[PDB]
Amino acid sequence: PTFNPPVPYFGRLQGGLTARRTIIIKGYVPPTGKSFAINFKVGSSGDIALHINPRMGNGTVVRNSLLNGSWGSEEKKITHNPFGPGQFFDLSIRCGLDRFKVYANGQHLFDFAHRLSAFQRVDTLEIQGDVTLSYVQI
Ligand SMILES: C[C@@H]1O[C@@H](O[C@H]2[C@H](O[C@H]3[C@H](O)[C@@H](O)[C@H](O)O[C@@H]3CO)O[C@H](CO)[C@H](O)[C@@H]2O)[C@@H](O)[C@H](O)[C@@H]1O
Repeated sequence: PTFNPPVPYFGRLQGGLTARRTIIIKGYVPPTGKSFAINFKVGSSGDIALHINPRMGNGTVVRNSLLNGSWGSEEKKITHNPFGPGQFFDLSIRCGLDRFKVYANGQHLFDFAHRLSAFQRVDTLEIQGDVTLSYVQI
């Protein structure tokens, strides 16, 4: 569903991830959550073009790709962490030609350069772990 979709969320991307296709994810970080993952995948149990993994313990926002069975180099730098315990957030993920552009609460969060060059093969949004979703638009 689009409203209050329960976790784990699996949503098919109609014609694959178009360049300029934006995904909106509104949710809530439970006060006793450890971590949640937003995964843009090549199907079920295939490559993850972008893995976004807020971790409540260290307050990190890890980005990586799982490609050909293996994790790449993590990217961690941010200017703000909107995923604090008990906080609501509004995410905007826009698939660019050369990078994802992610905003949280209207504010730039990070860019993630494409490691999977052919992003259009991304056909599955996956959201997992310790998160409550109010709204997901794909
Ligand atoms: C030990 C391992 O940790 C998790 O899995 C994820 C992985 O953890 C990294 C960790 O962030 C890093 O400090 C260390 O050097 O390597 C670990 C293994 O790759 O990070 C990726 C993204 O890079 C994903 O978040 C993985 O889920 C964890 O849940 C495993 O069960 C395991 O305990």
